Amino acid sequence: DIVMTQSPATLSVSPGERATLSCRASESVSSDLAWYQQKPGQAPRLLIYGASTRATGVPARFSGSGSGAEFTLTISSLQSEDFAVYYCQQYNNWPPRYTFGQGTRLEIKRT
Amino acid sequence: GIGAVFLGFLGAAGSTMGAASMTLTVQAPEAQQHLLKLTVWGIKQLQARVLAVERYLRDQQLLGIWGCSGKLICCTNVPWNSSWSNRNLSEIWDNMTWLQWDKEISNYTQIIYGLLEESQNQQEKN
Amino acid sequence: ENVTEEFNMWKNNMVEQMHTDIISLWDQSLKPCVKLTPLCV
Amino acid sequence: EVQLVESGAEVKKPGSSVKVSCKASGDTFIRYSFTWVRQAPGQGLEWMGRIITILDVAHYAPHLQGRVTITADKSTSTVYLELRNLRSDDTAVYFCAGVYEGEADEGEYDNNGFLKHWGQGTLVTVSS
Ligand SMILES: *[C@@H]1O[C@H](CO)[C@@H](O)[C@H](O)[C@H]1NC(C)=O
Repeated sequence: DIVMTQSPATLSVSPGERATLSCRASESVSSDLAWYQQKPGQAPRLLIYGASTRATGVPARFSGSGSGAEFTLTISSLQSEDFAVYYCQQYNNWPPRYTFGQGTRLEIKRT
Repeated sequence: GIGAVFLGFLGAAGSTMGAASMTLTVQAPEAQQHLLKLTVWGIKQLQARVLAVERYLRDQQLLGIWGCSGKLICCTNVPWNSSWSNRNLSEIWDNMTWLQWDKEISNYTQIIYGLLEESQNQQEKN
Repeated sequence: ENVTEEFNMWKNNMVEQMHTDIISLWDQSLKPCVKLTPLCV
Repeated sequence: EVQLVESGAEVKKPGSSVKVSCKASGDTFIRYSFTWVRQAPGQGLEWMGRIITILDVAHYAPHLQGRVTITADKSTSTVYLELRNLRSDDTAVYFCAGVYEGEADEGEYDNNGFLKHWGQGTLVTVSS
């Protein structure tokens, strides 16, 4: 099958600054990017699917835009309890071969 | 040509079967794409004419099995047997026509051919 | 002219020929993602 | 939009087979598409199988094909799971997630590839 990767694996960015993460694949990613966030010990939650469509019951802070091989997410306010994993998904093949990313972990710079 | 004896005319027929035997004896730019598509349009006519002539030869082979060959009209020495759809000469003369004549002899055609073939093989040696 | 032919729109075999030809046309032209054929006994 | 009445864990000892139940009730069941996902401890998620509820078709990954089947029935309206030759590292938390895919009974469909609704999961306890 085909498998994509997310780089960097983790970002050591303190809260209060803009964060933009993109998962890049060898093939087209302009319209089949799925974004997930899973809290440790719970089932994952979709944030943005189709790279532009917003999952039902999710605060308007999250969003997904961009074009071609450059996709960005804009955050107006950051929430500490929102710190969790970030999963990328691409399902642009039939018969269906879905391969997840590996997840990116972000943590507040505790002293 | 000789294929016109099969089907190349607007022959109305319809007239009496008996009286129909009278008619029996009386019977560009050099474009590459256009050329390559006309090739099949022409082979589809060569097939027709060639099939006409081999079918003619097949009928003559069968007629040679039946004795008379090259003969438009034959008089074989087999009297008509009434066992196949007993009728009378008046009806056969009046109410019949060539296209309308096969509809009653369709079932007896094979046995008629069979007897006609078998009424000859004994003549060769005795 | 002066010819009468016993046509039959219902026992025509050209219809069956067309049906088989169109079946073979769609089987190649339209690709179904997930086909299902019973083929009972 | 969809409520789940899935069974418990009933995970047998290693070296046997497992029958993970996935049950949804309270509403329709046939409209949704179902995706099974594995999650090993500390690793990323891994898609494992998909079944189309109204077509009863299944699609597995190339390497686990011939090693797992996903069976379902509509009279009781549930989806099971079969694992053979179970191996210790295969111990992972499972999810039988579902997605609404339009009025399947009337024939309409969406066949979305995303996953929105997820099950409770599966609980494991490792000891000597
Ligand atoms: C057959 O019909 C044609 C016109 O349709 C007519 O000229 C001809 O005389 C008719 N022949 C017979 C035998 O009825």
